[PDB]
Amino acid sequence: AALVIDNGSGMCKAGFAGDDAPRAVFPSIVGRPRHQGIMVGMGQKDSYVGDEAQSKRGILTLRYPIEHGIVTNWDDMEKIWHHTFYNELRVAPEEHPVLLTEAPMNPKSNREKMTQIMFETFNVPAFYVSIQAVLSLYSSGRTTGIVLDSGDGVTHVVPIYEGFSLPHAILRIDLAGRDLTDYLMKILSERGYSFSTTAEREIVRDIKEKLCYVALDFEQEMQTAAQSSSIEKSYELPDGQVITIGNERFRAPEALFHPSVLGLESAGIDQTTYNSIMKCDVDVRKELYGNIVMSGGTTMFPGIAERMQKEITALAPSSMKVKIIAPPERKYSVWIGGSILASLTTFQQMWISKQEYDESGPSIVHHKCF
Amino acid sequence: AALVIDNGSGMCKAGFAGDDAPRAVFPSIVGRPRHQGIMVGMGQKDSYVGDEAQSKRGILTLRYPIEHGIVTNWDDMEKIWHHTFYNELRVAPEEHPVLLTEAPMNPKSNREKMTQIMFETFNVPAFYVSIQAVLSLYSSGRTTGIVLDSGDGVTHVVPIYEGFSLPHAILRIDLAGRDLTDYLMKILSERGYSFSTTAEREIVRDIKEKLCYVALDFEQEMQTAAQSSSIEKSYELPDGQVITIGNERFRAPEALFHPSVLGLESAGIDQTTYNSIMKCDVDVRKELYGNIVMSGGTTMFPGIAERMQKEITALAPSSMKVKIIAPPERKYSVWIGGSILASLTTFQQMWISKQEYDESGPSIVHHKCF
Amino acid sequence: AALVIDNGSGMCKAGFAGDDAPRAVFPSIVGRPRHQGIMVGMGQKDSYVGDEAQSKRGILTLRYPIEHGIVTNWDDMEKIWHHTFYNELRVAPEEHPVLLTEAPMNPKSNREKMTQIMFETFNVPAFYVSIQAVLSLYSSGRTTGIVLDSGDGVTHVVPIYEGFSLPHAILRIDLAGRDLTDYLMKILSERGYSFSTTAEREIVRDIKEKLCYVALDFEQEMQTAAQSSSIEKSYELPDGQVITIGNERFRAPEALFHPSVLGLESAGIDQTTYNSIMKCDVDVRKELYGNIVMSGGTTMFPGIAERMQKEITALAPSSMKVKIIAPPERKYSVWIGGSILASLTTFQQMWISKQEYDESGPSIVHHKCF
Amino acid sequence: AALVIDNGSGMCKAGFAGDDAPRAVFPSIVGRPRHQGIMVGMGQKDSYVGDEAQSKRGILTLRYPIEHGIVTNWDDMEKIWHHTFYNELRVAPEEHPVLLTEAPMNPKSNREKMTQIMFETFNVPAFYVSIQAVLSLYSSGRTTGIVLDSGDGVTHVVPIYEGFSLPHAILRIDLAGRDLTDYLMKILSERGYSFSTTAEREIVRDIKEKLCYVALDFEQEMQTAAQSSSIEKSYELPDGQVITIGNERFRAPEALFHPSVLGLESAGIDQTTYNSIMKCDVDVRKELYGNIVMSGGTTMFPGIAERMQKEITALAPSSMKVKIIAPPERKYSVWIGGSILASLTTFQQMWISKQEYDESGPSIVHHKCF
Amino acid sequence: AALVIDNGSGMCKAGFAGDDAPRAVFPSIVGRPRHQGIMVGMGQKDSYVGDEAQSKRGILTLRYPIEHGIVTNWDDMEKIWHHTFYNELRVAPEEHPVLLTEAPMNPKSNREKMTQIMFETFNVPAFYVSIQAVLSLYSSGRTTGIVLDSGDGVTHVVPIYEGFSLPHAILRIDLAGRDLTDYLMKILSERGYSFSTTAEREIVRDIKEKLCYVALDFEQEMQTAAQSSSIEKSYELPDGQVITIGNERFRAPEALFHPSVLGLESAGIDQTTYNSIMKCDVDVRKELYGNIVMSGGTTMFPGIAERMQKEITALAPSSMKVKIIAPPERKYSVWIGGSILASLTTFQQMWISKQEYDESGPSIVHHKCF
Ligand SMILES: Nc1ncnc2c1ncn2[C@@H]1O[C@H](COP(=O)(O)OP(=O)(O)O)[C@@H](O)[C@H]1O
Ligand SMILES: Nc1ncnc2c1ncn2[C@@H]1O[C@H](COP(=O)(O)OP(=O)(O)O)[C@@H](O)[C@H]1O
Ligand SMILES: Nc1ncnc2c1ncn2[C@@H]1O[C@H](COP(=O)(O)OP(=O)(O)O)[C@@H](O)[C@H]1O
Ligand SMILES: Nc1ncnc2c1ncn2[C@@H]1O[C@H](COP(=O)(O)OP(=O)(O)O)[C@@H](O)[C@H]1O
Ligand SMILES: Nc1ncnc2c1ncn2[C@@H]1O[C@H](COP(=O)(O)OP(=O)(O)O)[C@@H](O)[C@H]1O
Ligand SMILES: [Mg+2]
Ligand SMILES: [Mg+2]
Ligand SMILES: [Mg+2]
Ligand SMILES: [Mg+2]
Ligand SMILES: [Mg+2]
Repeated sequence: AALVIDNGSGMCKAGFAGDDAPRAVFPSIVGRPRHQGIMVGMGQKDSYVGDEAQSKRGILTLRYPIEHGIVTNWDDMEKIWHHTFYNELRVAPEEHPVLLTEAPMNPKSNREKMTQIMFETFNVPAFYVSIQAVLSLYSSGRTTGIVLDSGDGVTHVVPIYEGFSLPHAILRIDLAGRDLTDYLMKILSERGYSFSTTAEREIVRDIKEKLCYVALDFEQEMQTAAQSSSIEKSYELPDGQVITIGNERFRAPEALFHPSVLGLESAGIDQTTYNSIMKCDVDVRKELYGNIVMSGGTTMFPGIAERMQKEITALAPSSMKVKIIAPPERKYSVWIGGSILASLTTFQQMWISKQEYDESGPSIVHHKCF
Repeated sequence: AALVIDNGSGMCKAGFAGDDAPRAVFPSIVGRPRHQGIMVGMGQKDSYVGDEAQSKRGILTLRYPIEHGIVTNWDDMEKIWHHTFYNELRVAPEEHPVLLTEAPMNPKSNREKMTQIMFETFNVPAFYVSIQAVLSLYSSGRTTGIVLDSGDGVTHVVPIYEGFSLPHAILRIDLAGRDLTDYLMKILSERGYSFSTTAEREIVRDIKEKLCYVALDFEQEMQTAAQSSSIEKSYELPDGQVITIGNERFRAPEALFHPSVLGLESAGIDQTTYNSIMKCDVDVRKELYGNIVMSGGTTMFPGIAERMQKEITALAPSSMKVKIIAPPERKYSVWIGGSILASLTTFQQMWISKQEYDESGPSIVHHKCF
Repeated sequence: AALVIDNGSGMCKAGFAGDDAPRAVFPSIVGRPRHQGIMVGMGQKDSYVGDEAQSKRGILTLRYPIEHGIVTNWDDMEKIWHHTFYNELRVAPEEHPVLLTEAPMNPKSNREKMTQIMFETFNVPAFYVSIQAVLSLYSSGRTTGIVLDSGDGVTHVVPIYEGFSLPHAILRIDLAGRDLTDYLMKILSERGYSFSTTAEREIVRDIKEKLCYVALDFEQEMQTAAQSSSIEKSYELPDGQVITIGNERFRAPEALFHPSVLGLESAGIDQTTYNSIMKCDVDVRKELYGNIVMSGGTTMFPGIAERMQKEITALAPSSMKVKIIAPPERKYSVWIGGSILASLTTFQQMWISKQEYDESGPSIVHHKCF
Repeated sequence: AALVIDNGSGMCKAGFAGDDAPRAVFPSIVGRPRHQGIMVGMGQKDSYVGDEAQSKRGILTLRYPIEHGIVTNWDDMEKIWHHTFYNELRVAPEEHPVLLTEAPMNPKSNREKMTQIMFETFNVPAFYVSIQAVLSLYSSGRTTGIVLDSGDGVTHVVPIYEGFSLPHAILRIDLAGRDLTDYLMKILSERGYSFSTTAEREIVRDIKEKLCYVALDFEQEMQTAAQSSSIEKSYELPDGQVITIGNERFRAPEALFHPSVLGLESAGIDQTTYNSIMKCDVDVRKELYGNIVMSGGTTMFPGIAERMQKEITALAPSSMKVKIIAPPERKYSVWIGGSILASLTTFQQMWISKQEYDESGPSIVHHKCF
Repeated sequence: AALVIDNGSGMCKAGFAGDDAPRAVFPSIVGRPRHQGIMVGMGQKDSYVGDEAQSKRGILTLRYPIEHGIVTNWDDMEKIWHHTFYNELRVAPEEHPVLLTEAPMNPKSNREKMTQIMFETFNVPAFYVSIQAVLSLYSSGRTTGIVLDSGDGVTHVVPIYEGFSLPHAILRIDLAGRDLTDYLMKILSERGYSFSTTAEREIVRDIKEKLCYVALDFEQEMQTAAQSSSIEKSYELPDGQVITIGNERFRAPEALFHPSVLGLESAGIDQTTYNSIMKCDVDVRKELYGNIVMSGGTTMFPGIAERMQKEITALAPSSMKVKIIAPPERKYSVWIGGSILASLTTFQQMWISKQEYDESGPSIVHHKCF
């Protein structure tokens, strides 16, 4: 069989080909201790990975090796892969093909270096890399859709029509879960809660996951928060402090629809989606207003689908039906689709073999991968 | 029995001999995908034909293999025939004679190549090809008429008198449905609607079919459109956009009567018809002002017959009666007449047999076919 | 001196009396622009004449004011005369007698109107009009002949015997250069070359002039064209396209001998000539089988004389000699003869003077002119 | 005198009639600040125009009021005109006629609204609007040509023959400088350089202007870029970052010849030009393969002329000469020609006067302007 | 006139609007006696403020009511304001508008409570509060800059561009003068000097002010201190003890550039400044590397500017000029700028009036103040 690794910008997910769910999902982070090892009797490591780092954020600088889908630190990413199969899946990469995923329009050098590492370091027998949105559409089993994939680091919109690309109408924006988390720390300081540190960054991430929700109508929610306290429920920090969060619960997610709050000129997910559809030919807009496929954990916000419906129906022409496809598996939809793709026997001829790499080195990829 | 295929420049029509209506009518188009097959799991074809292409114009370059009655792309025309009987009618061409149709004064090489293909590729047992206008007159069951056949690609006028040709007074003009569609796109851009693409070309075709009508008096209609909005009704594009079309509804069809708007020097259908009649002998002009037979879908414009009446009565001498024969079956009148002709037992001796082709090859046709 | 103007149906030719060759020869055409004058800074005219029109056929409707020897458009013919002397010869018509020419059996009204215009508009001091064939026989200096004059618009046969008319045996047929050109466009479309327009009409005229030749034996030529490619040489259109012309080179001229290809019942030039001779008295047929005088540019076809010889010797009785007089000056033979006639001092008493016109108006001509 | 304003889709150009060069050339853009005015003591404006906006793109949403030659935002266009004469030229529009320019086949409503504004708002005494290509041909002083005008927003091909329009063979495509700039941002992200924002859009425009060149042979250039680094020179962003650009330098301009890279079906400039010429009559194709007139800043790419020569000579028939007229003044060729036209005394009768507007309102224009 | 009070986290500064220098500058501290009043005849107070407290630190718990820019003890802050105008300036707050200052991103509740107190307690007629960095930039009279304001309690970086905020790129860190003082006590204990108490805290503050300097190169200074004694000069405690301070003189200030010594993850002032600039748009980074404005007494360290230059030039791209604006008035630059702002007549419409407060209470401020 083959390995499937999404290389998630925020949470790496890996598992065997043909498996319906990923077996290893963990933060794609590394931890470099801040402090001296004065308890000499303790056995220690120079660095930690994933959950091991998450054990003890208070002593670590957490660093994400992927920023906005770009590998910024190959040294650490190597560890992430190494840990993923040698320690967590406990799999020999030398014995199984592995399929990776990358955001569209990503830097060509990043892809080359990725494959160079994977062949020369982990000595994979075969390799492939694919666009995440494609895979997430595989998971739906659809022929057509426009994939509003919004991972931790990147939100990218890909229209697809019965398996033909529409490369001229891809949209990509940097606005993603990480920017939302930074914004949340920025506003949540409004109440006094500091959260200066990268550890508190990792806590405010959890506050986002658990308490934030998408406002169906921002103004209405603001009004009712100005009048009603029922919105301003509460969360407990690891120290036991109890914090409360009112309008902030939905103000932050609202940024997805009004990025200008962050200073980003690019419009929200809804507007970008509409614009992308418009950039496609009139013929396909018929079907691409249907089959809007949400994907990624950034789409896991409660009420996101409803807001998308509202917005797009307002933007889209009259007499045009909108259908937001919002499966429950959104967090995994990419990995599942990669599993399906790798399982296809027809696809088995697509893998870049160690032979082809030896024939052509890291620049082979552009001739093979989609 | 024998097959009857009109080989329509815009919509191929085929069916069994003796059938009163064609069973397969479809656009004579092929589709070559513009884009990469990134959804590798989708089963796909290198090209599409007819309705299959029409499913998904947004991803295809639509190409008509017949331009102005000339086969410009034998590679695709072969597919059109192949699809017509092997896939749609689901008929063995090896077992049934097939009767084709061609515009008059057409290039001799096109006819030769046509028969060469049909004998050598599809191995038809017997073959014949006839002038479309003749067949359309058969469908009327008349002995005499002047056939103002106006297909998608060609408009050609043939006077016929009790089954004798009048080859000296045939007229042919390139002005046809396709030119009208191009003109419509040209003017309809006046309002902003772009329709640059071959897909939008295929939409504007439908706008023509559904909304355009022939002005009984162009100036009057222009005036009332300048004063009355009741003319400027509306159509819905596949994306759901709603467009409105005023004087353009009848300005475009008017080109049939004033081709100079397109820059073509040749006069309109009415003038050409009159001129052709005049080129016949005085004896037959008596009857050829009667029995004017409209044919082809280009003649399906509402009010066309009335305008023809008006114009010809104005051009024709006094005391001369004009009678525009305008059956409801105009779109099919050629194919129906071919069906009748093939059904005639007397005609069964006219077919060019596989024997005669083997005796004489592709140049046999000139000695046989009318 | 006097002006001599042949008023050629296809190429007007004019010059001074006593001159051995015409000084102005140009197409008898006018050009009415098809299109708007958007380049406002260009100085322009509402219409063009002759070579000025020929400069820019692509923007003009070329119209011949003379059809089959009948002035169909006096408005334009007036321009042709006006241009001829006021602009090209740069001669005052008010100061010089002018001699015109007309086909025999031509409409009496055309002759009346011609002289009415010439006296009332251009105020010529003196006027005469003569039959073209007569003049062409003058140019030969013969006393007897049968003149097979074949201009652009009309072919007319006049037997003449020592200066006595034989009005009972004149033959006239519409078959002429223009009909040949139309036929050539008709057949040459066989290969694909469209030539729909009046401009392409004027190009196909040149194709006729340069490549066509008369078949000594049509069947033999057809056979050898079916076997030999050496016939099918080639011509270059003004756009630079290169066309080839095989049997068409001689098929078209053959129409002169078998007009039935065009549907005209009247027999060919040879048959008509023979018939006319037969309609003369037995006495003169002795000499009229000799002194057959070719004339007009339609007779400029290579090998025409040989074919005439063959045909007439086959039709004519045995022991009868045939002699086709085929000078090199055929294109001009009418005008030259008119020059000679006008130069004759004896003829100076024949001119219709401005005095006689004032005495009797346009109907004087029938009492004077031959 | 009269004002001449090209109303450039990307750079408005204005100056006095009879001037050989425009005095005001500036981006046709407006700037709406993104951020609060916290430095209350600073005197500020609600919006900025042209160079004032360009001073400080980092705080502005740059918006072009003209998209593909269509005024999309009359509110801002009004400012552009207002600034042009009241602030930059410092001219009273109430006292000088002004001549505008518009792309051919443009929406009729846009032209009406344009003149309505100019008469009712700026109270011009006289007005005219003309097709840009015409003017650019004036600047050449030619009688004939085919104008491959390629502005920022629109590329449109107009054949012209001695001042007669050929409206039947105009071609227009949306592919222009702006699309090229978007494509450049799209590909240049290949290296990592983000350029998400409208400000970075305006920087990448400069990268295009300064570093891009047209490949004489795309494949050869690609090969040598794959082998040679000498192509991949470098540019400095305003922040001082230094970027390098290899094959991208010529890949982007190549889109002009292969728009399919952008997904546009319409062929390149060369193909469109050839097709347009072919759509003209055979007569004029002789001269329109000569006198191909380049125009617009999109044509300023180095080596564009050579590529055009190569392509057209390959497409055009043999024995046909091609002559790409490539003056150095291309950026201004429209405005200069408008200056010439307005200077013509003969043209002084063409202006639409405030009187005629009062007589007939905004719909007068269609009866007057070309 | 209006009062200007900076509400300095470490030294409150107050004076009249339009004054070039603050008239009252004093520690923002209160003193609560530790001990019984056994000398009953002495007249005494329950608490002391500012300099009165500083008279007799040995008997007082010094408490700063502002911690890291947050009012932690409203009871004492009220006294600070009360003393400031009723006792030191000897001004009626009921009669003069007062302008306060606050750090950016500060808790919204603190601002509300501030204005509530100032209106309800001191009954100010008018009120405004502004960001300190803005004011400090006013004092420079610049349109653009990035303000590295480092007060006693907070260091906060604000980029400003021609009076538009860049709220997305503000940085704030807790590292300030107070943390430096704590660190100094921590290290200076290395030599034996205890300084446990809040009084000795207030002495070590003076040691910092008088002896510490910023190392241009920490390693070099460490080396030379390891070799040279000339660094280790000396200070006299109030008791007359004489202490010496070597590498400690510059080790402590170095923390500003390497906060990790204190365990703070956030990078130094230089790194934060660079990062903030980077978070601004490329357009403005051109000018924000210039016009770096130092502010606050924490910036008064000798050689700080040089180190900033060095660091930023090393971090900033090549060919980018850096200009550290380091006026001599740094301690007062905020207050002076507030004076200027209040003096502006245009600003007089910005004050929140007692009327508006009565209309809207403490929550008015968010709608008014920047
Ligand atoms: N409950 C949640 N609600 C909203 N966003 C979430 C939630 N859980 C995770 N995310 C966001 O999205 C990421 C996980 O989703 P995923 O789509 O798999 O992207 P990635 O694989 O790049 O992390 C996060 O790390 C976080 O920013
Ligand atoms: N409702 C309609 N009104 C006018 N023209 C039509 C209509 N439907 C089809 N046509 C035109 O004529 C064609 C169909 O008619 P037909 O006479 O069978 O010719 P062909 O077989 O060459 O298409 C078209 O493809 C179109 O140009
Ligand atoms: N080389 C040629 N070969 C055959 N026919 C020609 C040639 N040149 C001209 N003609 C034909 O005859 C005309 C010129 O000859 P001409 O006898 O003077 O008659 P007209 O004066 O009526 O034109 C033409 O315009 C053309 O139809
Ligand atoms: N050096 C250059 N090379 C290529 N294209 C350019 C250059 N300078 C400007 N352009 C392009 O063309 C425009 C300027 O040329 P112009 O023909 O006057 O059209 P417009 O007036 O509509 O801007 C641009 O704004 C840009 O897209
Ligand atoms: N000479 C000095 N060198 C370095 N820091 C100083 C000096 N004097 C005062 N400071 C520091 O900064 C403060 C005074 O500066 P200021 O910028 O006005 O901030 P604040 O108003 O919050 O005190 C102090 O109380 C102290 O931490
Ligand atoms: Mg993922
Ligand atoms: Mg048909
Ligand atoms: Mg003649
Ligand atoms: Mg321009
Ligand atoms: Mg301060």
